[PDB]
Amino acid sequence: GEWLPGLASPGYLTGSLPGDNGFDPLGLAEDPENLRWFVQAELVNGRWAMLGVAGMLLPEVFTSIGIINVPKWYAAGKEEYFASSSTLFVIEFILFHYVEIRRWQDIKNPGSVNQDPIFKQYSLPAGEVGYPGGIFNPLNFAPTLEAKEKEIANGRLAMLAFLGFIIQHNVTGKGPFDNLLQHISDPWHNTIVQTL
Amino acid sequence: MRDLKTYLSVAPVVSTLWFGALAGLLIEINRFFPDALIF
Amino acid sequence: PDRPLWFPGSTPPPWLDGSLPGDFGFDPLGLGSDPESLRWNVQAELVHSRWAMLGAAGIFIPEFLTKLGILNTPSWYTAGEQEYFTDTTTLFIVELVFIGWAEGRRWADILNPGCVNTDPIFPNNKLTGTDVGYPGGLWFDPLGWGSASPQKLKELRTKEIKNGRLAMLAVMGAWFQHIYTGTGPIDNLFAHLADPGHATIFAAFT
Amino acid sequence: DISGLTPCKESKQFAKREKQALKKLQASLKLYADDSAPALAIKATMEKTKKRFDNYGKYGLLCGSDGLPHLIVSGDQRHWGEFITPGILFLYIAGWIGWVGRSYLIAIRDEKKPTQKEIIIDVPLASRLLFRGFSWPVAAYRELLNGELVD
Ligand SMILES: CC(/C=C/C=C(C)/C=C/[C@@]12O[C@]1(C)C[C@@H](O)CC2(C)C)=C\C=C\C=C(C)\C=C\C=C(C)\C=C\[C@@]12O[C@]1(C)C[C@@H](O)CC2(C)C
Ligand SMILES: CC(/C=C/C=C(C)/C=C/[C@@]12O[C@]1(C)C[C@@H](O)CC2(C)C)=C\C=C\C=C(C)\C=C\C=C(C)\C=C\[C@@]12O[C@]1(C)C[C@@H](O)CC2(C)C
Ligand SMILES: CCCCCCCS[C@@H]1O[C@H](CO)[C@@H](O)[C@H](O)[C@H]1O
Repeated sequence: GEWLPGLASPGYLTGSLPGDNGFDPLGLAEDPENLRWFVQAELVNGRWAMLGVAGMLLPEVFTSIGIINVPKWYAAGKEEYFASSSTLFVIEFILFHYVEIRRWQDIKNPGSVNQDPIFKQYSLPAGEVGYPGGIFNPLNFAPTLEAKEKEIANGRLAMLAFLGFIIQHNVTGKGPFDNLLQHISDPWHNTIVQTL
Repeated sequence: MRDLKTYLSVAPVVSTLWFGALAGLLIEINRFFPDALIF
Repeated sequence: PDRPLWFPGSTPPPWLDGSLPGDFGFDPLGLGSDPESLRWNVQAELVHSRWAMLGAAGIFIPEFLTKLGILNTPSWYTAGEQEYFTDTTTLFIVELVFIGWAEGRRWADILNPGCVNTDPIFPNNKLTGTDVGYPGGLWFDPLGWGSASPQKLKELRTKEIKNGRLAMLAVMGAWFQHIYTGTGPIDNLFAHLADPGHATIFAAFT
Repeated sequence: DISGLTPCKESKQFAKREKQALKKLQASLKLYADDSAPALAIKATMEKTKKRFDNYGKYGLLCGSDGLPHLIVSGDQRHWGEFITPGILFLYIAGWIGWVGRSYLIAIRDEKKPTQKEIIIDVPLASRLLFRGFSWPVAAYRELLNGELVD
């Protein structure tokens, strides 16, 4: 992979990683452990970005075609729920504390965390760090290199898409799909140029 | 020519150009966003 | 080694052999004394030449037809300050991304001769240019005139570079003239043809 | 309000200062032809002035009994722009500079004559290390945890 043909890929990016297109011009992953931590971080930020972006765009599209009246993502938190946002935050914080500390221990030591602390009978098969599998993969799909680099690709696209959503909402004041529609309406008179 | 470039890379010349560029930048910024006391 | 010079009776600089198209031993400031600098300056002179030829044609051909009943296009000097179907800034952004792509691949070519000869989408199509500054291929040389004997290449590239110099000087001339006189270049040409004795640059400065 | 101060948009002395300033400018403006350059200059000063006062009022600044903006740096969330934010920006830029300089000094430390590249700057090297500063918190944070920051 060549992100900039033909710029020589850094020595520490030997293509032994999925998504290796030789893109690290600032040399952040010059250190091996740094490269590991950043691989994990790219996977995580990427997956959460995919989920988040999906949850931002998809409900709005279905609202446009009148399937279900769903409030936009930036106006969804405002006082509509049963348990209130504070309680929700405490719950979230607790469960995420447990889960993320767990995964963290997996990153610090791969084989250290794999079995259920309560029901020690059940366990997760020794796999790759960042790719747990086992119960996390009930449909038993093969973790091929292609599938991994596809995951990372859609992840990067979704991250950029999230930045796009944030900035676009910050400027226009409408939803991303709304902006897309207005762009379809008159492309040469509805861009970042006119909105600013 | 290489010697001239080397001279242009000497400390005082580099400093004049660098601080000249900075002065220009800060000036233009303070012309477009003047009287800034916040941010 | 044996060639006509810009300054008869002078010795050409060591770095100017004469193996380069347009070599007349002119570099009195030694701005091309270093090989890499000379090479980069060659590419820069190429793109300058071609852009200035396109430009010179672009201001002199329409202005000459505008003076006749053929066209009615406005002055080249004020063709930018007008409005179009979209704002000029949008056009400028599209220009920046497109020309940015082209100049990007060309830059990669200058810094690494081979790396940008193949089409990233369809690996079937390639460029047949041997030396940089001359891409060739089907897109940039459909008539195949780009590949020939070193003599013909020398001649053609010399013609290219010379018409380029003349064009650069011509565009600069157009700019300065429209600044001074305040009318089109054709108007100036006809005024000078009408009275070369007085209707010159001193017809306004003195 | 905070510290017994009064908001600039509600401060009388703030407004009186704007008044006296504009009136001084106009009192100077009376002597020049309206189309002349001095007139346009003084008028530019007037517009800039009132725009300044209006902007300060809009920014939510608190004024003292003097009629001047006083700053709140306690960490108060209604005034993060009065120290916290520009502080963060500063720290970012300063860290950038220092980290880049550090990179440059380390890069030439292992050479025949290091002092040379300290009196005659290696501009290609400097340009290569220039943008590395953009990610200085990330780069330094990792070097901190790694043990490549100190000896
Ligand atoms: C995780 C993420 C977003 C997650 C979003 C979520 C959970 C959204 C949740 C919600 O919407 C829903 C679901 C429903 C709403 O009701 C509620 C909210 C809460 C609003 C984005 C990451 C976003 C992350 C991004 C954009 C990262 C970009 C980084 C880049 C481009 C760095 C590039 C480089 O570092 C390299 C690669 C190499 C170096 O050498 C060179 C440089 C250039 C420095
Ligand atoms: C003059 C010029 C350069 C002159 C440089 C010279 C003599 C340097 C000479 C030396 O260095 C050497 C050789 C060797 C050294 O030892 C000695 C010196 C002496 C130091 C370049 C002009 C170069 C000029 C160029 C490239 C101009 C291109 C113009 C274009 C594209 C115009 C487009 C338009 O006009 C149209 C087409 C239609 C309009 O409506 C719209 C617009 C857009 C305005
Ligand atoms: C934006 C960077 C442009 C390239 C910098 C041009 C001068 S590069 C210059 O070259 C000299 C040798 O000739 C060296 O002695 C000197 O250290 C070096 O900085």
